[PDB]
Amino acid sequence: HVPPYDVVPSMRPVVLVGPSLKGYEVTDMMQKALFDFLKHRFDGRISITRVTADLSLAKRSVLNNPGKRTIIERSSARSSIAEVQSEIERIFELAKSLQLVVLDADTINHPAQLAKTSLAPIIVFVKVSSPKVLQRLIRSRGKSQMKHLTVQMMAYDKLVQCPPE
Amino acid sequence: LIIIGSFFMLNLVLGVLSGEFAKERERVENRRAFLKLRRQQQIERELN
Repeated sequence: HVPPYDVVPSMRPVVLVGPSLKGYEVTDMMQKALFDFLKHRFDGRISITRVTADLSLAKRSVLNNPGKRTIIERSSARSSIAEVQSEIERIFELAKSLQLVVLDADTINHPAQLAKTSLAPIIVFVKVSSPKVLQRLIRSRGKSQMKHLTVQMMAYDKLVQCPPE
Repeated sequence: LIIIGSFFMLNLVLGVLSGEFAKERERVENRRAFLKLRRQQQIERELN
């Protein structure tokens, strides 16, 4: 029984999905340069918020109030769902202030992961044209990324095979 | 003697050789090497 209307922020937050995986050097500078230009060119009208916490557990049809208080000692009361739900409305006040905001979420790396939630944000896709250049792009960082390179390619094509729409 | 013997024969030699080099370029084995060269350059441009 999906409602005809859904509550969304008045102003769309912007989330940038990295080439392979966030939290790693190749993606981090791949995101950092765009973040700087958002700060500089649009200074005085854009506010940037970084959330280290997760955002993929944003559900609205699970229960009336899962873990309403921290003293219940419930499984979800002491879990991480408390702060994730508390950060959901944090975006809303920024949207009502008309000053543009982005989502520096370090956990989301795929568009549908944050598509069923009430955020429904603007997803910006930065991608390398081919996997061949990306592999040697990782090589430029150093031997540290060489330990972690293998899973950094599987995260890329899974995001690539997602339809452009 | 100079015009026919030296300048006219030099014209045919350049003509025949140039035709042969054009045909050699479009050989299957030679085209594949160029296609590898073109792809390798495209990577370098994007990587830069």
